[PDB]
Amino acid sequence: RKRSRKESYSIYVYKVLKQVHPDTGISSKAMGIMNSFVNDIFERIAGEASRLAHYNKRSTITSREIQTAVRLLLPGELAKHAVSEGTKAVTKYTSAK
Amino acid sequence: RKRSRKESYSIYVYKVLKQVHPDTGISSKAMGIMNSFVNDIFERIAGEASRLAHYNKRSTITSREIQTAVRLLLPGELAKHAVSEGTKAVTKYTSAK
Amino acid sequence: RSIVRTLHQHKLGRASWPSVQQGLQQSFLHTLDSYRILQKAAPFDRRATSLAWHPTHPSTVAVGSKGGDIMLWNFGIKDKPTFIKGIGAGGSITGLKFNPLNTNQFYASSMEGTTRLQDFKGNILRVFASSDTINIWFCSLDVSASSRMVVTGDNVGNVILLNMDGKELWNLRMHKKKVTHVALNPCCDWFLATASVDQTVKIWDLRQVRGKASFLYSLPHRHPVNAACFSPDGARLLTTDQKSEIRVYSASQWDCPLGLIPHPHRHFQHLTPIKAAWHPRYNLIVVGRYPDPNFKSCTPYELRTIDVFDGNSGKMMCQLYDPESSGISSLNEFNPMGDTLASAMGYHILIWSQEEARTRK
Amino acid sequence: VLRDNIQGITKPAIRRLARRGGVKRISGLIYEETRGVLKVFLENVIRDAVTYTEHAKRKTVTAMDVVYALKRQGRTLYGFGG
Amino acid sequence: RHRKVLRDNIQGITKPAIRRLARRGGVKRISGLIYEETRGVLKVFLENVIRDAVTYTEHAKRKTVTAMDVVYALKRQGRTLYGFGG
Amino acid sequence: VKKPHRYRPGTVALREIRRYQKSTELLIRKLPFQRLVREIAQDFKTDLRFQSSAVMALQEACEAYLVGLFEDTNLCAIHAKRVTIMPKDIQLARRIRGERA
Amino acid sequence: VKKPHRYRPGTVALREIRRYQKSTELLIRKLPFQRLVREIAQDFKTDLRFQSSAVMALQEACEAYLVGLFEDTNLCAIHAKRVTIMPKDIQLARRIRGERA
Amino acid sequence: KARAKAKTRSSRAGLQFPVGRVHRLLRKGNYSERVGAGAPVYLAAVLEYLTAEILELAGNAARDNKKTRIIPRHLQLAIRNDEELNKLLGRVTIAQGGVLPNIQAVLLPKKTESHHK
Amino acid sequence: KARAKAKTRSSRAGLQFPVGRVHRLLRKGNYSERVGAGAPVYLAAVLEYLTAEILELAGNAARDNKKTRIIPRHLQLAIRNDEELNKLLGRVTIAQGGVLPNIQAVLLPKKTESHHK
DNA sequence: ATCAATATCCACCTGCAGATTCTACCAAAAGTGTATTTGGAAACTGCTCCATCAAAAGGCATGTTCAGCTGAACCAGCTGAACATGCCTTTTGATGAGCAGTTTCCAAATACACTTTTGGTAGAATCTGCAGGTGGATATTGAT
DNA sequence: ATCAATATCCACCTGCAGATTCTACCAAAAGTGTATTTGGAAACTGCTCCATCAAAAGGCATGTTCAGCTGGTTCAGCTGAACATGCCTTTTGATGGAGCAGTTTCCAAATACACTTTTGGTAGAATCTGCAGGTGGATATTGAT
Repeated sequence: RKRSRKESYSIYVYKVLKQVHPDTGISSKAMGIMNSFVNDIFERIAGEASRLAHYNKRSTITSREIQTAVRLLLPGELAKHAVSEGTKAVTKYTSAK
Repeated sequence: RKRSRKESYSIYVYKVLKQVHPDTGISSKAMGIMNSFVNDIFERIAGEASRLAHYNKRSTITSREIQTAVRLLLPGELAKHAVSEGTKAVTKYTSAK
Repeated sequence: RSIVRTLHQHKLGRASWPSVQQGLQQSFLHTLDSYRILQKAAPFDRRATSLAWHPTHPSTVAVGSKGGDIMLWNFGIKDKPTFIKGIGAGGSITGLKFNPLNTNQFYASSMEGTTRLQDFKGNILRVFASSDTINIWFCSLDVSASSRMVVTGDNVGNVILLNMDGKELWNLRMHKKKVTHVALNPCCDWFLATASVDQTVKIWDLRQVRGKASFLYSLPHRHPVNAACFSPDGARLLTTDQKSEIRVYSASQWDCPLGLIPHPHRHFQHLTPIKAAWHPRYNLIVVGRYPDPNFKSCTPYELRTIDVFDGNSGKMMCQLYDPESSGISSLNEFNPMGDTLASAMGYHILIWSQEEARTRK
Repeated sequence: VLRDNIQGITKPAIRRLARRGGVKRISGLIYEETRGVLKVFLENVIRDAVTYTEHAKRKTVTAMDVVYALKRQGRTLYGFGG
Repeated sequence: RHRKVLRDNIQGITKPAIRRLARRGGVKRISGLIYEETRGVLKVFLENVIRDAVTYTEHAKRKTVTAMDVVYALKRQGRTLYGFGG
Repeated sequence: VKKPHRYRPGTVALREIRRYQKSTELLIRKLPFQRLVREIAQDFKTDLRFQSSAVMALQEACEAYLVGLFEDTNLCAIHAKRVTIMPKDIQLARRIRGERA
Repeated sequence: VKKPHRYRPGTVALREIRRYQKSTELLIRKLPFQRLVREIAQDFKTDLRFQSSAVMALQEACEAYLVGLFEDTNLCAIHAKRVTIMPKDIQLARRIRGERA
Repeated sequence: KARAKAKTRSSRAGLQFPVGRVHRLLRKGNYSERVGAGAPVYLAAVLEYLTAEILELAGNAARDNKKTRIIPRHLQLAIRNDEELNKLLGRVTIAQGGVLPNIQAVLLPKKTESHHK
Repeated sequence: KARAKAKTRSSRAGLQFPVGRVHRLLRKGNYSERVGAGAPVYLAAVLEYLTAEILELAGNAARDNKKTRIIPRHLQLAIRNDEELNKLLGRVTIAQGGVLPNIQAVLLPKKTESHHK
């Protein structure tokens, strides 16, 4: 009867997996690893963005701050593709306000 | 009406130095080092307390949270002495009310 | 290519004066590469700051030192060049110009804040301006004999205009910052162009502008401007900026520039500001080079050389470089005859003349 | 001799862990040293986990507690929440 | 001139300087090839720290690399530097 | 057949290396580790319980750290023109990393 | 007596070790390090300016890092029954610590 | 009353990861007093791309082993074979992952083995 | 009506460090929505104790070298000669800090001179 | 083993370049008075963990044994150490302009209150990879 | 008169633990509004950063000698890896109890917010004085006899 509602990123990870490899499944334990990975990167990027905000005496976390956080955490060519994807996402979102 | 004000921990560090060694002086670079040390340890303990408040779904930072943060961060016997000093300080403060 | 065929072709009158001038200029460039030899040089205490050519005498050159020393150097005489010692602290002669009437005097603008008329023998005749106050000095200076006017600028942006006998009616501020150069046109005698650190050049007509900084035009510039010099014919204004750009403006539509000539002459506290100069009897522009790691240089050799361009086409035509003088040639002023070039390197003054003509018996 | 529960980490198990790590020949004295190293590491992790659980007014060392304890040492662990 | 003192670069760190650093660390005898590897490692470390500092300065829209930028860049990697601000 | 098939020293070791590198099941036994963890806990505080997941996490972290230390120890051992891991190698590996504690 | 006083190999090495561990003066000269830092800054952005304090911080950090690395390297060299540090010692130290090499 | 048919901010941005959820987690978490509209979209896109990369490499690893389900072992191979990801997750231990095959050359024996009798 | 004389929170707790300043820095900095009354005093006390320990060791080191003033070197020796402080600040560099004079034994000249041919 | 060149330890003696020590003040702290939350007591459920029983059965403690490894002892050959000396290269003091560092505003942005509805999930029915079990089929490493 | 223990490795087949998909519910997310607030653009300004040419003072790049470390080559001896055996500790199941980790609800200390009064750091001058740099000796290091 009584039970809380756990919030996870399982369904969205499954959707992405279906996108990249339609005929493939993921175990529950792999799903746990993916959930931990998503949460960890969220915390890393958010923390670096928050520091970047406070360091410049700013109080709002804008897209520029997350851009710099991504530039700072990720290595090599991973940063380029990720920044491009984020830029496309924000451009699409704002173009259809 | 320009008036710069750079807040620092120099005066308090000097007071403590005289308390623990009256016939001693501190160089400006030494005072900068002590300033950095104080700020670093403050950030460490405060951030650990913030993290603890989040895990337990607690919306406030109380003396218990700082105590647990100190226990986590500081090593060895420096933890026992620091916690004893904190408990003595808090009991002295409350007894004054 | 048709080195000698063109002059005879002219002589019949088939060629107009401009084509003859073009040919003579080409001959000048062709001979310029034999000038490479440095005939003479001379030391004195500190960095050289000012260079002035004797209007008539073709061997007398005047150079000032950052410490207030003035040297009259007539080449080939070995007369122990006249030297006037200075204070040495802030006596820098920011600008030197002979008195057109009596060549034995000169108009010298100094960091003291005193643009003065002084005889080369040493005695000071008369001081034209003195703003006192220490953090107010004079930087610019120009004299027009035709109208007998003397113009001098200040460090703040207020220029002064004085007669050769005094009675200034001027001192109206025209720039928000230091006024670097003021040039009185040779052809006309009433309109003046001034370059400042405000990053703007303003052209005035002293006979008609008196209404609270009423300027004929404003010439915006991306960076500070060091010099704004007119062609001897007075039909072109050559403007030198501080990072890398040279602009030429014609009397037709003063505002727009004829050509942008990229050239590295970056600024330095301890370097005499680099100034491009006009060739008295041709359409050539002479200016030194100051290499930059960030500047775009296609050639594999990045050397400190005195470049020569052409006023119209805006392309390089010749370069001067002789090792053993690899310093930075801040100033470069041609001899009025156009035969000798005098350069102001740091602590050394260079003359790029050549030997004489055929020998007698 | 008292077992002390540290001998519960048997010698063959140490051989297996060493084999997976790329070694080929084990000197005799490696066993005591590895037992000591493991004891120190476990002491650190359990101390941090116990501090966390005590602060929460609990009596069960949750999985999240050990995961958080490993975060501090820079040994982040994936698979048990986060 | 094309001075380029042996590389115009990391090769400007004279051999006695690497010897002095090694001696401060307790090194007694040094092999001949150690110098080039030391220069390489220094170059990599400097590249990383400078990249972090330059990102910081670019974010604030500044034309200077402030000291606090280098301090925070080092703190990112875990080499906090005491004595320049915090 | 005077003697049976006797693999030379090393070959079985290499086979075991392959077998345990191709696998992922835990190498430490469950009950001994549980008892050891509970001993350490009772040392730090009395009457403490453990979720099975917590003990699993401890096992995973300990095994991962130990295998990493063994990789570094082997790297050090080869450096010394040897193929044997000795305590001095573990000491050096822990010292360089900064794990003196 | 005609033979000139010649210090035997090593007696200067230890003296330099003591001298440079008892002091704190920066060992890398200002100008070469400044030029190096500025050159590496070109690749990431053009027209950058460095505060003197920023370059001093970079020098301090680089010298400290190199001193630490040389300490760990010398420790590796001893473990190999040697007194001379060679490049493979640097490579092993960096591998163990966690850097690329 | 208009009540335009609600479209998720994820759909507006063409993303699979939620955009509202990241905005909520940023608001609650004391990362900063204010969170902008563009921040959640950018962060969701970044997370989606990283997940896509790791999952694609893991799936490629699975196909090489004739396995159609991604188990924890595969993610370890994906992360520890690609240098950039290894840098990103160099200080993370994957549950039930194992280690990459690696045997130092000094250990491998002499190669003399061929029919000679 | 009374407005008792203002008494500093530092005096109440008998600490030389500013309790009010730590409160202000905790509020501005977003460590948590609310800051309890007793947290700042505890944190100030901890900072004071650690500062006192470091300065005491630094002064002892200074007296060792026959100097009345604490320069950055003397802090380095204090931090590096005490185990607990060395561990708390094991990943930190001190401007003009220097290093301990430790020298490995094998490098020292071999005084074990025995019978030789 | 005397001795004979250095280095380093001392030990006075200035003077000046930073440190202490006076100010004024204003921004931040402290003192009342309400509002408004936390979080902690107190009472539940029922979920997970402690044990504790079987029975294996798979692992390990346990002795031979001998094959390869690890450490000595010299040994030749070379390569870093040490000094000697001119020659760079670094270091540094001469009296402009850029830009970091603060004020001050809005227009744009984000936040804050209710409302509608909808993807989010509690758990339940299905499918179904593949773990595990036979069987060959080679394959490697070690014995004439 | 190089094949054999053990392995690896593939091919195939079957059932179920355990993923996938599918009902339903409802907690957050949008949507529509009204209210704060505050990021970046003018504006300024005062510290300080860019980098040349003399002049000079020190380090150092370049060549000898040559002491000693250092890879290499033999050699014992030791020792641990491999294998055979029989006990025995550890896995799978259990079956409950039950301790207490979560889940509701209530309200009273606790802290926020806000103003208004107060005085404690802090930015400048003043001046006070460790000690860095000299000057000399006295002693210990070190070294080839």
